[PDB]
Amino acid sequence: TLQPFTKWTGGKRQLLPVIRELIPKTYNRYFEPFVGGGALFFDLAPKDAVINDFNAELINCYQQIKDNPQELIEILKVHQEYNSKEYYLDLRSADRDERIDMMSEVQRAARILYMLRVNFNGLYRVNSKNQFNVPYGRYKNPKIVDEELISAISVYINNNQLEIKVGDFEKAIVDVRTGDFVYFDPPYIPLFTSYTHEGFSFADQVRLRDAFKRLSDTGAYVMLSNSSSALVEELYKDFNIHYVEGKISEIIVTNYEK
Ligand SMILES: C[S@@+](CC[C@H](N)C(=O)[O-])C[C@H]1O[C@@H](n2cnc3c(N)ncnc32)[C@H](O)[C@@H]1O
Ligand SMILES: [Hg+2]
Repeated sequence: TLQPFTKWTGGKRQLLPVIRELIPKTYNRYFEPFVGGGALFFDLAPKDAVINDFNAELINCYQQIKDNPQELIEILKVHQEYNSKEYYLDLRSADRDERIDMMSEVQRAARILYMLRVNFNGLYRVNSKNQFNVPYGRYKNPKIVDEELISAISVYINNNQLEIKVGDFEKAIVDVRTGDFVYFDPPYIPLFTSYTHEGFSFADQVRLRDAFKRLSDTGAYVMLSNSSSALVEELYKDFNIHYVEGKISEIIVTNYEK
């Protein structure tokens, strides 16, 4: 049935079996503050939820699937027919010459979705000027539009209760009440040593932990994914730390034992 409409860095599809076995048995509303591709969100298909991400282009994708599914599919079908390296390169440069400012939100959504489907590794990346800088891919699937899926996600969103937010995670959890369930999947701590990053800092990791604690002290179930780093071990030392994969690939923290 439902699943992510796009590939995304840190996507949790493969981890679903483990997560499904650790989610609380009963809860109220659902929250996913670093939504990304939404693997869990779409797997749960909550009737009342709250999703958020700092990346504005990604959220626009969610908003347009909800609001203009038909037009989105039409445009995607056009990109599909004219697909070529040359085509890709000219559409990509739109964010370097003000054309991007003249494009509608739905047109912008179609542009990014198309690019991710045909570029190198389906990677989302921009340069210091916020311009997309990923090259064209090789031997990719010529089928890049999934019509029924988009239509389905749209129907679902429009028939339920969903709050779509853009901005910092902290702002997206203000309405948390006792019994709600929140799943956090922030950018992982790199494997003390200072580190370069895309945006989330260790200082932020601290802030996040503080927020985790606050929510726990209020009566909500919280889940958090991160790397198997010692810092992670020290940080949530007061909680139920789960280890995943022998060589231990990653960690999942909970404020409970169901
Ligand atoms: C690790 S990925 C989420 C992956 C998602 N679990 C999956 O299933 O597709 C982390 C997300 O955090 C978002 N993010 C980064 N900094 C943030 C911040 N300060 N507040 C909220 N979201 C943030 C990133 O844009 C990225 O989408
Ligand atoms: Hg996107």
